[PDB]
Amino acid sequence: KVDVIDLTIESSSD
Amino acid sequence: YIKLKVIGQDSSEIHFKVKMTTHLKKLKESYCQRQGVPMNSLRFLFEGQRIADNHTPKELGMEEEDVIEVYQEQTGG
Repeated sequence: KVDVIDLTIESSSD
Repeated sequence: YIKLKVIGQDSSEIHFKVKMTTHLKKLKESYCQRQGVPMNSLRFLFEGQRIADNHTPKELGMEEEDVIEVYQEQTGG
């Protein structure tokens, strides 16, 4: 599967 | 969360996890960073219309498994 860009405000990954 | 599909010109379909309440402004800029380029260099097209920074998935009519296109601006950003 293609990677999903995680940018949702939930986990500190920005 | 809502997942949108980003279609590139290099024939690619990337999954984009967006949050229904988060300003697309943040999604757009952060995605540019993931690409490795500054913001305003690429334009996000939804149904032909460009996705404004001050837009949200609540408007326009964004759904799950949606399709969003990305192209490079003539100015380069």
